[PDB]
Amino acid sequence: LSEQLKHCNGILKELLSKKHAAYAWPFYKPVDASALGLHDYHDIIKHPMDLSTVKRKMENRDYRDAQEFAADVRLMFSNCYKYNPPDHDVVAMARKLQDVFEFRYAKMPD
Ligand SMILES: CNC(=O)c1cc(C(=O)N[C@H]2CC[C@H](O)CC2)n([C@@H](C)c2ccccc2)n1
Repeated sequence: LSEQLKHCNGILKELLSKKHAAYAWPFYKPVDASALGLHDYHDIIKHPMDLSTVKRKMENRDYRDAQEFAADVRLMFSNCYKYNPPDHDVVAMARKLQDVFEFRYAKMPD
C-alpha cells in the first residue's frame, strides 16, 4: 500500500520528466479554458484533472491507494478524449502519455 503509492509516485515523476515533455506539457497544469478561448470546456468537463493536481494530492497524502491515484490520471486522459476532436494533436499527445502511464502502472508491485 505504501509500496504501491511509491510506485505511483515514481510514475507521476516520470510523467512530469523531461523524457516525456514533448507530449506531456498539455497535462502539467489545469486547462485554462478562458485563456485558450474554450468557453464550453467547463460545460463538457464536470471534473477537471491535471498532473499538478495529482502531484498536490500525492504531496498532501490525499491518495489512500494506487486505484485512487490511477482514477485521477485516467480522468485527466478521459477529459481530453471527451472534449477535443479525436484527430487533434492534443489527443495524440494524450494517447502517447497514457501509453507511458498504462505500461508502467501494469508493473505495480503486488
Ligand atoms: C489537457 N489539455 C487539453 O485538453 C487541451 C486542449 C487544448 C486546445 O487548445 N484544444 C483546442 C484545439 C483546437 C480545436 O479546434 C479545439 C480544441 N489544449 C492546448 C493547450 C493545446 C494542446 C496541444 C496542442 C495545441 C494546443 N490543451
